[PDB]
Amino acid sequence: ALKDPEVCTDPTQLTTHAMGVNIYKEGQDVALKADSEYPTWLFQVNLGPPKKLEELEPESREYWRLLRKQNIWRHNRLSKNK
Amino acid sequence: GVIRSIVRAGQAIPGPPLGPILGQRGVSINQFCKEFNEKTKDIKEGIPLPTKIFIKPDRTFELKIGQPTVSYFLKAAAGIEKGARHTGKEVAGLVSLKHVYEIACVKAKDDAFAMQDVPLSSVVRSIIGSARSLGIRVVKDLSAEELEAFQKERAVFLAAQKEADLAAQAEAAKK
Amino acid sequence: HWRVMHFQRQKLMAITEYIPPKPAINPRCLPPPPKPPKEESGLVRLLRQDIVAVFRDNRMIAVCQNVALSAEDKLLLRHQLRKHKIFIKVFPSQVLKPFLENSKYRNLLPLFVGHNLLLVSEEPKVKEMVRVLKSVPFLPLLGGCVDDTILSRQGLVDYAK
Amino acid sequence: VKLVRVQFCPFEKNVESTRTFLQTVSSEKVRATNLNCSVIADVRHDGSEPCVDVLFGDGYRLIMRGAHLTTQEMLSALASHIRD
Amino acid sequence: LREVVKITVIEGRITETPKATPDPPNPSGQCPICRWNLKHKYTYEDVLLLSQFIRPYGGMLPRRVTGLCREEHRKIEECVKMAHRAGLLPNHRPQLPEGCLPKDKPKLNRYLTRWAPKSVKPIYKKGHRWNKVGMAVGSPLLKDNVCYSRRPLKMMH
Amino acid sequence: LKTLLPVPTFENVSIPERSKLKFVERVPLKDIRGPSTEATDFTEGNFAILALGGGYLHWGHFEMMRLTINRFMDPKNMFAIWRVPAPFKPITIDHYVTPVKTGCLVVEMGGRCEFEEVKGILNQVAHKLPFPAKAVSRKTLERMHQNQRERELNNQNPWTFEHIATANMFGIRKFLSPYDLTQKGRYWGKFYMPKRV
Amino acid sequence: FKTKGVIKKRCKDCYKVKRRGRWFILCKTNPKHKQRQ
RNA sequence: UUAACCAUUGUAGGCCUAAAAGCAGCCACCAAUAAAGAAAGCGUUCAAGCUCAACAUAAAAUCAAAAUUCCAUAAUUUA
RNA sequence: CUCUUGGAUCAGGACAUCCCAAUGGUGUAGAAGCUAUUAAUGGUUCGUUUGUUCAACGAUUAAAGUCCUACGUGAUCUG
Ligand code: FES
Ligand SMILES: [Mg+2]
Ligand SMILES: [Mg+2]
Ligand SMILES: [Mg+2]
Ligand SMILES: [Zn+2]
Repeated sequence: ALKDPEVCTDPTQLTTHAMGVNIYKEGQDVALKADSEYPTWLFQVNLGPPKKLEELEPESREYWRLLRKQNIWRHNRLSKNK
Repeated sequence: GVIRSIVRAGQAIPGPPLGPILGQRGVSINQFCKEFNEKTKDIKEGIPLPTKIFIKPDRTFELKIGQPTVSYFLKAAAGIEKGARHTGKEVAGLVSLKHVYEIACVKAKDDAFAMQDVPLSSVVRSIIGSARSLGIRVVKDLSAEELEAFQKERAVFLAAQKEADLAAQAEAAKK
Repeated sequence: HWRVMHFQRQKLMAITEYIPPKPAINPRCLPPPPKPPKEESGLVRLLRQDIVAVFRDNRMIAVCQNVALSAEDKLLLRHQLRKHKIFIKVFPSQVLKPFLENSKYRNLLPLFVGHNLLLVSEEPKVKEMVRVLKSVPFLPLLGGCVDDTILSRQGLVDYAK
Repeated sequence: VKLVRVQFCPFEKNVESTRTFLQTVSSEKVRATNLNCSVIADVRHDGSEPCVDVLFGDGYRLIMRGAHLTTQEMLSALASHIRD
Repeated sequence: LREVVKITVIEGRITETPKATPDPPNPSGQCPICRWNLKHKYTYEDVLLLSQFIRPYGGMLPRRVTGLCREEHRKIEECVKMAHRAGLLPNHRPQLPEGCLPKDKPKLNRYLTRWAPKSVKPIYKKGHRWNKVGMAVGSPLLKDNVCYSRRPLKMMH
Repeated sequence: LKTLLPVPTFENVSIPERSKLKFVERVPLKDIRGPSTEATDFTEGNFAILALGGGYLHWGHFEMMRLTINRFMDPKNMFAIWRVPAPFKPITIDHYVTPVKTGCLVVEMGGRCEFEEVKGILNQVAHKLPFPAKAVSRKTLERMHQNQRERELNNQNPWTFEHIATANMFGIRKFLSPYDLTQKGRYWGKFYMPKRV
Repeated sequence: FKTKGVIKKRCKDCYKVKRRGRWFILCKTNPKHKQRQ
């Protein structure tokens, strides 16, 4: 029942280290490497909502993959009432 | 036979939920919890750990365990107390983009099979859904002073929430 | 209860009833009008490009019938093949036929019957491919082509050495 | 059913029922269902019609050729023979 | 025609089958009946046509093998029953498994029997002049057949 | 190759604030005879119930409709409206009734839903009405009218009810009512004939 | 064998037959579901 | 619009609810994979378990013609 | 605001069956029961009024069925 409350107090440490990363009691908390030391694509992740069917290209898997989910959504909607 | 549980290392004996059913299949129930407890000593504890215990006609104990749940792991990273009931407008933890990258550098390595989860987008989007599933709003970046301003609002908001529950609880007791 | 109609009025209704005209020939038994050409949705064209790239890029293509292995047991084979950097490819049979009709490989159509899977790589690690096959005895191999040469299972085993 | 033996030749265009029947025989639920059976698959390159052989420890041997028998008949005969 | 032979070892041998007479009078007809211009000109009495779609034990063949369209399949199926009930197919009787023998009762002559004789109730109370209960004769499915009479056929007797 | 296609979208639908059906108060012969002149077309929603007979709806009928629809409908995605007046005609006063004519829409539903979802419940409610009715939609309702026009144009009968009645051939008007000239034989008492042309 | 005006299938296993001049819905798993017209 | 075959996972999504895990709710509802809804149903004290939809593989193609004792006889095709 | 029925004798008939008979389902272990389908075969008792607006009580029975037939039936009898 002892869910851990909010932890840490230092914004700089939170942005330059992370205490919660460590998963071994013996293991120490890891520290963050330089920004340039990580790949560019890591920082280029999509931080917004997923692209909608209108935005996605009709010739892309993502456009059709969402369309497949929507069709399943429609089937469940119809199947619910029977 | 694969059996999956999220029991926490801190508490090793649920009891009737697990021991009898496994005993009905046929297992060393006393060994099972103690075997879980000695594993708890070896590694961290107090956190819900998924397990993949295998039960066969041979009746062989094969516990499989590893790194803990993502939500609790993210809660420490974002300083999240816990989930809130509403989860619609509830905001607890806001964390930096860089912090998200570093936390998951080794967390995704806990995959039971060596899943080629090279895109971290798969994990952050799952955490976005997880946080929203919890009483959490995940913003791109939060300022510490902004957190303090909200925390003052949250304390007032939480106090009003308790009063609303108390009024309903008192009314229910009268009924 | 419907109030009865004077017999004279009843006679009027019987004579003025609707009569439909009937065609000389029933449409179904007639030859069908030509169907409008179907439009290729953005699945075959995108899928078409993928199959062209995998056949051209990968020198060796091994065709094996799908044995419907369990997901838990399916993962290890992918991981074993992933350790060998060998990929598994599956495509709908319908879209596979047109390329095999007009391509460098055209005699593999009899093999391409039923459920099938394709083993594709960029290196001729055939011994590892056969070794990963030995993990599952029941699963057979139908053969295919290695290094742009068409051969069956019996030849592949000797080719591994 | 103590043992089950299936053989066929892929590249020759001939009976396909056997290959589908092999798939049904080589099914994880089926192999568990008749656990006693040993599943064996051996592909051949000669000009030989596919032959299915079922072997019993009691000495009864059931040989089945897909040459003109459909997959349905394969299972139907197999089921009745297992009963005996 | 494929026959399965059991010699235990069993095998099936394919044999030759006679082919349809060449030169259909009306090519481009999708169903075999249309090809020969027989749409509305066959009845239960036409055993020669009907027998061609019958198994050696009197059963109907599946549509996929025959290739008939839905409308003609239902008509042929219904006409076969009446031909059986009218004693017009003596060599297509049911198979007696081990010791069963024909019931050996007297045979009542019939024709144009819509329903199974077993499960029809008697008409104990017939009606008065224009409230009479009718006794069905023939099948509704064959209504549209060509008629050589001044007025349409009387289905209810 | 299962062929997937774009799914229909309800991005044009807007849900009213008051989704549920409001309560009808218990308290405030040619009326049911002949064709309906009111509420004959779709107003707001895409689905409704269409009467095929003339009948009186008392208060008890209203509650049966209200409770059934309110119990099933989802306020978030569904809405319903009343398309008929409340009971106003006094019957000896013991109770009040709302007259209904053939072709009148009784209740109309809408929202982000398709007809197939609501067919079963609407048909069930229709069966319980005191007059014969069937659930219809915008497309189905238009098709019936289109079918009626087709039947008149292609009819092969040289003789029709309208010509004979208006021209008094046979002196047929001796045996007819004034209304026959208007209705043209499509209405008899309170009953509507669906195939009379 | 409840005799009802409309016979309706009540479970997946229910099936329909035409015996002795009437329509039946028969379910082996649940004999409760047996009906006649 | 269908009859054939199937089912891996982030994690048991938060929430006084012990727990309420796709399924009491309650808001969110995202994730990987070719292909899988924080689930259209059952079912579990909660869990388990059964299904649906997905994976490849197939095929077909609206309303209508009761009380004395049965009561003409019969009949489907000739212009 | 109001204002023809009983009984005796002899019974003809319907099935919407009370008992006897053949069956399906069950929250049917056996024994008892509750419900539904089919069928008109013969049967279906004896005494009594302190209170009870077209009621009740005693003793029994395998059962003490519901109805139609100008109160079935007074040129057969009777209150
Ligand atoms: S007879 Fe030709 S399709 Fe019907
Ligand atoms: Mg009598
Ligand atoms: Mg009865
Ligand atoms: Mg007298
Ligand atoms: Zn059932």
